[PDB]
Amino acid sequence: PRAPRTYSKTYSTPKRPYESSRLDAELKLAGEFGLKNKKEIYRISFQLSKIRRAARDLLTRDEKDPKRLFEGNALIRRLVRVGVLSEDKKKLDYVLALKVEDFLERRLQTQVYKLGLAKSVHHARVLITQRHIAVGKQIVNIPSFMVRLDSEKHIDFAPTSPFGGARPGRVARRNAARKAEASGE
Amino acid sequence: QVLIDTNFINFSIQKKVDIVRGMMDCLLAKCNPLITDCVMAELEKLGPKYRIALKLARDPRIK
Amino acid sequence: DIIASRLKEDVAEQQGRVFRYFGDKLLISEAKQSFTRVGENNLTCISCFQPVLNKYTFEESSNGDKNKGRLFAYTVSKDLQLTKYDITDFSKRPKKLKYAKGGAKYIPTSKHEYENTTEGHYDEILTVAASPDGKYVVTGGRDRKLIVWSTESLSPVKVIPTKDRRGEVLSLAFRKNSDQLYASCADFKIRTYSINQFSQLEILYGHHDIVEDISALAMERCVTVGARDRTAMLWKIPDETRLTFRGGDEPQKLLRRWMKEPLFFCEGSIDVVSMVDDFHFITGSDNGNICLWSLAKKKPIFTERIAHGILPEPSFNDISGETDEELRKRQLQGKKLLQPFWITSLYAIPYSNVFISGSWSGSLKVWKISDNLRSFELLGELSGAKGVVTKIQVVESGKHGKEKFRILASIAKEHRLGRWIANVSGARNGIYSAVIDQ
Amino acid sequence: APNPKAFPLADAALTQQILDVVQQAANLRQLKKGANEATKTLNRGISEFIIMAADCEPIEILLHLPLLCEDKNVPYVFVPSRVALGRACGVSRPVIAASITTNDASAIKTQIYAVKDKIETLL
Amino acid sequence: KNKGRISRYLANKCSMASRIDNYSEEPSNVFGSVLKKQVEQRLEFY
Ligand SMILES: [Zn+2]
Repeated sequence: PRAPRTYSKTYSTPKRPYESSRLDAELKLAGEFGLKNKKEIYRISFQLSKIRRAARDLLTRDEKDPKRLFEGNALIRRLVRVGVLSEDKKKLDYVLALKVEDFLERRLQTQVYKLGLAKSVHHARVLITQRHIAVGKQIVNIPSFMVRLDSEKHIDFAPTSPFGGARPGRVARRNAARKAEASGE
Repeated sequence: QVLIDTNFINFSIQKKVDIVRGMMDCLLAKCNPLITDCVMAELEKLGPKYRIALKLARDPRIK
Repeated sequence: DIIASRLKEDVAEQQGRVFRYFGDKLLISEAKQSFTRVGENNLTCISCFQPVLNKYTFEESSNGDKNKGRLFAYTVSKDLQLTKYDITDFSKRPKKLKYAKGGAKYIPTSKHEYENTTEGHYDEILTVAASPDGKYVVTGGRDRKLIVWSTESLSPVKVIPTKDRRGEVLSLAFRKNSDQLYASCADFKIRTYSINQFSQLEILYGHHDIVEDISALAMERCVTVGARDRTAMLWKIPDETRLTFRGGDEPQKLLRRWMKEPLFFCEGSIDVVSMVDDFHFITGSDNGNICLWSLAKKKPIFTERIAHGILPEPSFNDISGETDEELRKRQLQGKKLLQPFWITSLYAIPYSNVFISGSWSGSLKVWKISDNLRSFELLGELSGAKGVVTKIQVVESGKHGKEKFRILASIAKEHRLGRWIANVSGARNGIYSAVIDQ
Repeated sequence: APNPKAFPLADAALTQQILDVVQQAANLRQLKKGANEATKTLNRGISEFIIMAADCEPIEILLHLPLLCEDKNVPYVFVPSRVALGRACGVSRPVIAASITTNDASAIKTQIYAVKDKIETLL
Repeated sequence: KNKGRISRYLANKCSMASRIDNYSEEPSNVFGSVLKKQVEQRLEFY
């Protein structure tokens, strides 16, 4: 005796999911950025398509029309908040010209590897899901965080980790126990 | 950058799709249409029945 | 009327806007100046403790009665030397009372840096604070520990390792007559501390680049300047909020406003802040432009030019190395090289409308705020410093009518952060006593 | 009639922008400091672009570089304060010449390219 | 090792001297004197 609960499929699906071009595309992207799922790639590209299509129609609309102007500044402000569009090309032509590889760059773990706290994308992945890195206060563990500028200047370690902080973890403290054991037995 | 041919222009006018807006419709981004001089001459040597399609395909948006 | 006015001062001193505007009656002209040279170098800090008869209850601020309300001081240098000084003899100079040092004998044998818990100082003390009850003297440095000494026996008694690989202790400000403490570190962070229980209350993130300088009052609103990113922020603990304030000023529009009737240097950095009451604060940038700000708006209330002077320009031979004189000075190239001075030290007198800006620029320049609260002016100079003036405090004594004020400052030969000292003329390491009256 | 050989110096604006990018490079290890290392970096060919100061004592120590920079078509700019350059470098002493090295694996790669484009415009 | 330190140092100084007297038209032997007196000062160091 309530309302229907809210839900919606948050990704779309390509029209030719088996083709050499699209397949090698997904191969090269997923290998260069350490992914595992066609779901991840297709979902990012779907959200991009939504953004780009709405911006397309609102660029076809006429100039000096507050609908076009206000909606365009809304989407440009969203994108400059995210960081994927530059500050100086703030135009509808450049939200159109944006594409997938920029978002695959501005994904979080990508920034971890570029900044070089770990020397592999896969090291970055296992580090984030083993809970060692935080921007500011909360320690994130979803490697699809979509980090903006206001945090990308603040990606940091965990000061409760035994990496950048406190007492040894599980294996190092067991090895400490058993070197003490080898010391005292 | 796209290359337009005689069959493309023909079926474009037979289905009433304006060129650049139809291109933005297809590609979802910014794109420029180009035709070559050989293609222009091909339409020309097709000739007098398709002169309206010729006057269309010659438009100073098409570099 | 006199006793009612004095009691309303002593009660409403904790709250309200600016009340004390005592620049006029001061005899700045004969402000006596004295410098005491210390043998070892790299004096980061001196900081005083004033034992005040609290207007709530009249016991004393001292922990015992052996102090009798005598004015305390502590001087620390990057040779890791902490020496407690007495500053209560006003005709005379401060006194080197108690000495303690740190060497290379406290570096952790175990590099885990969690238990960095050797009692003494091994790595580069850079900041210190006397507790305004005199209860302890607290020390932070590049060691990334907060070592608290009992002051009289100069004993390291408790330690707070700041559990960081990079979080070197940079700037410190004691909240006025509380038991909270304000540390600010260049891992883009500000820490709120407590020594009454030896605890660490809160962590605060939010600048882009490393934060530089901090100020606060008896209220829980700390303003911090972070430098290259050109931002200050006010951080209010009790509601847990942070209000951001920026500049980004443009010398282009500056020179065009001058043409609509001079030397304009863009803000490369910020150095200092001082919250002179709990709605207005000064911020010192790097190109000399000193900016006073009121709380509600995002822009400053005022931005002033070259205040510590501009720097002079070098000579023909030591720029060019060519024999021909005219080619030498066309390599000096004219004015396309010039530089304005910097603002390293700036002391705001508590709950007042004055502030003292001094550096290696050879002259402390003192400023007063007009009581419409919309500008400050450059009043005066003091000249007894010969060295780069790092850290200033002030001790006032006497009766309420005619007070004797003391600018007491740590002075080194090298800058606060790096060396960078552009070969200063007239420099010595020591303690700077500047006694003004009324 | 001929220029001083530190040609060309930049706007205060381009100076501010360059100092921020070199500071972030100092953070991310891709800044190397010092004229000697700049020379070796140009010989290795792994140098992306060059900042120079125009105030050291004297300026021919820094003036040896334009030959190499024009030799491998490398952009090189001038800033008038070695002490501001050192403050940007985050080091204990003024620096007279700094190299931003090559990595395509960067976080500030786009900003490096942007300022490099600015240099090529002002050349 | 030690004479290696001395020679490394004077090699660096010589590099500065070579560049200045290369690009500069006519020399600065006052700075030459600075460099040589610094050489003798690092010599009285070691
Ligand atoms: Zn052809």
